[PDB]
Amino acid sequence: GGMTGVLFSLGASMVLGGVAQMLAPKARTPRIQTTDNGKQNTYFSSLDNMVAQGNVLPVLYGEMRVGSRVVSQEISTADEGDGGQVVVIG
Amino acid sequence: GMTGILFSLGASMVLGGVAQMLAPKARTPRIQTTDNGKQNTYFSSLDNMVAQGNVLPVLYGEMRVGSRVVSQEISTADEGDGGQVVVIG
Amino acid sequence: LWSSYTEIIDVKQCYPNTALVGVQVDSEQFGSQQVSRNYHLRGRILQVP
Amino acid sequence: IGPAALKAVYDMARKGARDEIQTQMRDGGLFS
Repeated sequence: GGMTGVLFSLGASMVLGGVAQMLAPKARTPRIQTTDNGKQNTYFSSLDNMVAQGNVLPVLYGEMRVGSRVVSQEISTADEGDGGQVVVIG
Repeated sequence: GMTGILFSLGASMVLGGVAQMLAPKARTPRIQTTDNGKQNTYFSSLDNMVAQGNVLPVLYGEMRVGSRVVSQEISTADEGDGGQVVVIG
Repeated sequence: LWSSYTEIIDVKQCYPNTALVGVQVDSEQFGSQQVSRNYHLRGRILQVP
Repeated sequence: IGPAALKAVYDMARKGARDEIQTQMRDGGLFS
C-alpha cells in the first residue's frame, strides 16, 4: 500500500475529442425535423403561442420579443361602454 | 475445483434506482416541437390515421378513438332512401 | 323595456410570482383565424452588485 | 499479494474499456 503502481497517465486520451472541448464545454444543437422544413429553431427563441398543460413556465433575461403560453382564451359579446357617459350609438 | 471471484453485485443494481428492481417502469414517448406542446399518449390515438404505415391496432376498452382510413370516396347521392316515397318537390 | 340583468364576479385568483398580460380586442377586422400575440419585453430584475 | 494484483487489474481494465467506448462510437462502430 505504500507504493502506487500503474500511474496510468491520461494525455491524448482526452484530447482525442478536440482541444477546444477541454477549455469550453461546447453547446447542444437542437434536433432537426422534416415537417418543420428548414426553420432551425434554437433553445432560446419562441415567436408563437404555446400551450400551458403540464409544462414549465419559461423565463426571460433580456430584450428579445417572445411569444407566451396561453392560459385562458374566450370570446363574448362586446358590450357598449367607455370610461364615461358618452354612449351614443347613432 | 474452487469457484472464485463471486463478485457480489447487489450494490451495482441499486445505482439506477430501487423502484425499478420490482417494476420495469412505463416507457415514455418523445416530444415533437411541431405538435405544439401537447403530450403524446402511448395507449390512445384520438386522431384518425392513414391505413398504411400504422399497424392494425388493438382495442381493450372504452376509448372513443379514431381509426386507419382504408378508402375515402365522394360521389353523387340518390334522391330517396327506399320505398315508394320518392317525392322531389 | 327592461331585460335580463347579469351580476358578474371577476377572477379573485391572483398570480403570485408570474408575469402576465391580458389583451382584449374586438376581433372584427381580423380574419376568421386566430391571432398571434408577440410582446417586446425587457429582462428579469437580477441581483446585480 | 492478492489485493494489489486485484486493484492493478481493475485499474487496468478502466482505460481499456474507455478507449473501446471511444473508438466504437467514432465513424462505423456500434456507437457504444
